[PDB]
Amino acid sequence: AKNRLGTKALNFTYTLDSGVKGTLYQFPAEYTLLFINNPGCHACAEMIEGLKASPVINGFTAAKKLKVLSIYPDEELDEWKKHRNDFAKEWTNGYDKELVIKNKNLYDLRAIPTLYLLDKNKTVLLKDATLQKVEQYLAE
Repeated sequence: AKNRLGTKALNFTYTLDSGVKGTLYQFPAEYTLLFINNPGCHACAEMIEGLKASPVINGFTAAKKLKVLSIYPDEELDEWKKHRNDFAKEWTNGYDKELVIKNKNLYDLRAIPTLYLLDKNKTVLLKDATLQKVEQYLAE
């Protein structure tokens, strides 16, 4: 259902810098914050900084309830490899090796960077949310 609220987000395979493979559906977390990024941009840098600074998100990450899964869906692997240490080490930072998200239109990429907040089953709690909307939801 194209990642609409209250439906299961679409699965995909990510590859880490180490070459390890995993999927969204295999990723364990009470809350997954899916962060679709192309770190070749200014809005992305500020979203990284915002996620690192956020009191609310930091409380949830420290309590082991929320995990950030960053996913790069585009072709510039060398540049992603260039920007990979921009991400917090604690986050799970991967790329879409096969370009499945793009080629199968699994997620709307027009306005990257984009956040989805997912529950333990990968049901969409927030679709294409701002950081402040994620904070508001979690502070409830």
